[PDB]
Amino acid sequence: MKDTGIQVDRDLDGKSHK
Amino acid sequence: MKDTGIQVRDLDGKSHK
Amino acid sequence: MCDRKAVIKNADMSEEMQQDSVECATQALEKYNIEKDIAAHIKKEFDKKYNPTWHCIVGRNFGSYVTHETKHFIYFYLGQVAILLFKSG
Amino acid sequence: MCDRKAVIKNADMSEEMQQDSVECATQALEKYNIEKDIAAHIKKEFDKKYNPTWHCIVGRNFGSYVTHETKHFIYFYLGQVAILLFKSG
Repeated sequence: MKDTGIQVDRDLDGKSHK
Repeated sequence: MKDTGIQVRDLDGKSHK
Repeated sequence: MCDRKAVIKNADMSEEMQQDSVECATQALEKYNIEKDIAAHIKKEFDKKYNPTWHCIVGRNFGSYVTHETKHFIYFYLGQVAILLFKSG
Repeated sequence: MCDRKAVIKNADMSEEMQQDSVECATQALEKYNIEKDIAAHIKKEFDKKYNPTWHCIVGRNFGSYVTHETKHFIYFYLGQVAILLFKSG
């Protein structure tokens, strides 16, 4: 089995807010 | 067997907390 | 007009499954519009049809690590939110 | 170089396991200080010792759904970041 790896952290704050 | 459920707050950032 | 959007990043599964997940995820947003719920819908729907166990992740700032057999792994951003899905067995 | 508060919320695993994960997680921060890296090293260690397959996620803004065998689930906040760990087999 292949180990999935990721690290999301998009600064899509823009006008609104994450 | 049981399906885990979650939905994570700006603990730390620009505003700082 | 938009249909079957979402950008692929970690493709690794049958075209139908990946396209169904993307479309299925899109609907989830339309019906719930919540990263948490999105995983719930796609999770049970696939586990029921394709059989478990499909793991799902959705958000906009989170580190993840998991294991999975070959030909069962997919990841793609959509609706200003990253989505992940892949069965395990 | 081991002690750490960390709050538990979804306790669902042997005390020692959860304690080892919490303590092991602490070391991860000091050794790596990264949500992804921490989850990677800790996941492998537990799989090797307790046997696969452990799933780990860490961050502070993400919705998710996953399946797992009984007594194989744990969740707790620490280091200003939500920590998740749970094996399946």
